[PDB]
Amino acid sequence: PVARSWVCRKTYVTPRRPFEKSRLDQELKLIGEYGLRNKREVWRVKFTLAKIRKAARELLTLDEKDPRRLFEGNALLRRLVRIGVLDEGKMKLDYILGLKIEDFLERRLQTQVFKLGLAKSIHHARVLIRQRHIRVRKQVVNIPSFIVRLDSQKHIDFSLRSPYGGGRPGRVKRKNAKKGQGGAG
Amino acid sequence: VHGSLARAGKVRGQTPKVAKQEKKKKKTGRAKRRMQYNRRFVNVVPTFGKKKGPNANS
Amino acid sequence: NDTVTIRTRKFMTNRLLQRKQMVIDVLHPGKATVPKTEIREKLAKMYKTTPDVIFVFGFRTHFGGGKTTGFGMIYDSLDYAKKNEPKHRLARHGLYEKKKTSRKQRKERKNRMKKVRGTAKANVGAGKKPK
Amino acid sequence: GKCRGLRTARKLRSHRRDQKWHDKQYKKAHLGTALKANPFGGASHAKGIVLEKVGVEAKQPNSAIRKCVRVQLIKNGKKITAFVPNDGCLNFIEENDEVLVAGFGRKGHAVGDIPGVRFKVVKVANVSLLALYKGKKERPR
Amino acid sequence: QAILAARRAAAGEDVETSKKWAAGQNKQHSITKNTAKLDRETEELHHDRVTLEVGKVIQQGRQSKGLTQKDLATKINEKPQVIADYESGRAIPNNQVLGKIERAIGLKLRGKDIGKPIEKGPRAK
RNA sequence: GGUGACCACGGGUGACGGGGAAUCAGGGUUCGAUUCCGGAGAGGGAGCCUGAGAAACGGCUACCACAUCCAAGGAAGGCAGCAGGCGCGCAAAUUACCCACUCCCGACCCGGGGAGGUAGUGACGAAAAAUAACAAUACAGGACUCUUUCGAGGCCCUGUAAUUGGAAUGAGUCCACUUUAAAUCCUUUAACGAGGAUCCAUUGGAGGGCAAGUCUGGUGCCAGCAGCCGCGGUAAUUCCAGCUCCAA
Ligand SMILES: [Mg+2]
Ligand SMILES: [Mg+2]
Ligand SMILES: [Mg+2]
Ligand SMILES: [Mg+2]
Ligand SMILES: [Mg+2]
Ligand SMILES: [Mg+2]
Repeated sequence: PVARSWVCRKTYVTPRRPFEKSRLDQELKLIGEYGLRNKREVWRVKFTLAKIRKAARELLTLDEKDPRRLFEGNALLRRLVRIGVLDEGKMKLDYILGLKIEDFLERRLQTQVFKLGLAKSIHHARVLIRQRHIRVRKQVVNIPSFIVRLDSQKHIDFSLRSPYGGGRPGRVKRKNAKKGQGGAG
Repeated sequence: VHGSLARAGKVRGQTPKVAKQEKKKKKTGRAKRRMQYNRRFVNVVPTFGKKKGPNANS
Repeated sequence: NDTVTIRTRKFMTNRLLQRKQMVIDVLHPGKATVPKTEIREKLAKMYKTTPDVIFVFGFRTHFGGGKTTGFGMIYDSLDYAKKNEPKHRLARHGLYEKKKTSRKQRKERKNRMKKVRGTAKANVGAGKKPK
Repeated sequence: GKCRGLRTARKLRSHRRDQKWHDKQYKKAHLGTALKANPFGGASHAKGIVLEKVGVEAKQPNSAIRKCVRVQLIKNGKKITAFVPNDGCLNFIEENDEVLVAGFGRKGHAVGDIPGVRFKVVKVANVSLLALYKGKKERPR
Repeated sequence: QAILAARRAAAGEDVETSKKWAAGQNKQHSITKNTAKLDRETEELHHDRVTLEVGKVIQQGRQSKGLTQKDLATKINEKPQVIADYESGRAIPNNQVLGKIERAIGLKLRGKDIGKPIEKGPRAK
């Protein structure tokens, strides 16, 4: 009777123990030095990490030489290096287990632009992303949680419609120009 | 009944009415998550206080 | 027009529908979504066809502007176009006339003649006075 | 001890379902009689019409009266008493009004120093009770 | 500050977050003395106390603002007696509590200057 | 004769069954009226015609219950369909547009389809994600710190945070386009559109569990708070308020 999907799920999890001194500041260390909006994103990444940890644990307890263990073994690994959280020369799955959370955020577009220096002051980095001045290889994207693959690491540049790549200075540049041109001759 | 429920809401009646005065609007969103992180994490003040507060009044 | 270009892809011809099926894309960097009209002759002049059998729709632009994709439909003659083409596009650029009563009065009228039996005079008369 | 034979599942399931009746939590959920005795009848909230503003005294470690109101439920119109939480909510409500009584919070058990009251009053005539106390919206005068 | 620009410079690697004494709690009266030197020290047995001139500055303050000692304490959120102690002259002065009275009173008793026509500028410059 | 302590038979079910949903060491425990499949019903029963297919109900006949018009002679009923009312209840949307898509039906390119699709209502719920950033101004206050005052930075607090101080922007007005059956929305894109950028983030707490006040003023076993320990009779860390902090 309906042609919709209803296929959706929660991307994050709530910590079991609220109001723990150790967890609160350690999380606050993450958002403060990564310029996140709330702890939901910190929980969102840890939930994704928990999943790839969970799958990798499943693969490991599965016996060697099983066709699915190898096939998914490369599949998980080949995509993680594609993200860039894993080094190309490491093809052993248990190094996913030792893999930590803070480097997934290193793959965020919010922090990538700051390290690339195009957007100083990582808090200033995220806003100009929302301001839609940063342009991926052939497209303009405003997503602070955008995760950049290795193939597109080098193609992060300011957009042409932004007033840092191409022309068209922004509206405050325009207003001070005309109020200047009216007050002088 | 005792009729002693006439004392309902007495301490709200006798509470002197003082008002919320004009204060500066506090930052929200990520910005709120900015200032407290800077206030409580990278800060080296050279005094004592027995691990007092970020509003430190020892 | 100084900086607007058209590219076509997934182009396959079919004399089954006496047309060629193909999808356009337009780069209009600092422009709005280009109206369908000036597309129509633009693919005509580089396809040396009549810019009146030209059917194009489905133009949604990707995020950030610029690239806009959509579907085009080029025919051989208006006659073959008229025979095998949805009428709603012919309503867009008016060739197929389209003005009828809403489906409500159709249903009201339809149930009215269903009440009157047999008599052609009153079956057609169910709309003269009951209009 | 306990039987452990592999052809025994009939004994185990029959016994475990027998002893399953012996805890409060499951017996109350499944017997059904508690559902009949529940004034809400499985509901989380229940509309009612106030009959009498009452004050009920505290327990011994405390010393106060608790301003409750007796109420007739709309469906299955039995009468219950429900403590109304705030300082001045009593002057907000008067006789014979529509109130949205809900449970106190520990599954039909008295809370704290109030004896035998298991319900808390919210949502007097459709304007919320909390709205009055904060003054967010006023009486439909 | 100086390394704060350098901390942003060390984007690639390094950098430590050490927390601090702060991060969450409230205590609401700044004990000004070290109580670390106080435990260490042995020679000194005398406190400077508060000097009567600043007590006068308080007097001209609330008198100009029409506050009796009871009212201006409610502003400062301290007991009315610590006002009288500050006015009378014992008071064992405390930096922020003077600062609180510095803010409430137009004059400035805090700091080296005994009294300022306005505290930190009219409308703060 | 047949069945039955391997639970027959009887009763209850707030039982339609299943695919599945929630919770997640394993094991298990609950929920599956609800879009897929199967069954049942069309106020409750019962009986039929036509038909390949009906015990059909947007088919008929009779009884019961409701109930419409009536010149009182009769006639007509089945929204557990789409909407929409009343009633019930803690609890659930607009008497909108369209056959353009999906497919269905018919003698059939051509008609029809409240199936269906589109819109509206819609903090059920899920995904993303604004409420500001940059740089300098700098200057002060502080036990500041490093020489013991002078100078600087290895610091905290606020405050001109102010002509800063001019760059960047959405949220909304809003050109056209686009979209679409026609619209709407989103995406494009002009013109505007920000310095308390007053274009203002709330909801609960601050004894413990459990992060956060031995602040102040009121109250005085009163009002009240408090899931639970407990707090409250004059000097309340728990009520009522102001300030400040914690949490999401
Ligand atoms: Mg069900
Ligand atoms: Mg079905
Ligand atoms: Mg049937
Ligand atoms: Mg039947
Ligand atoms: Mg805002
Ligand atoms: Mg508090």
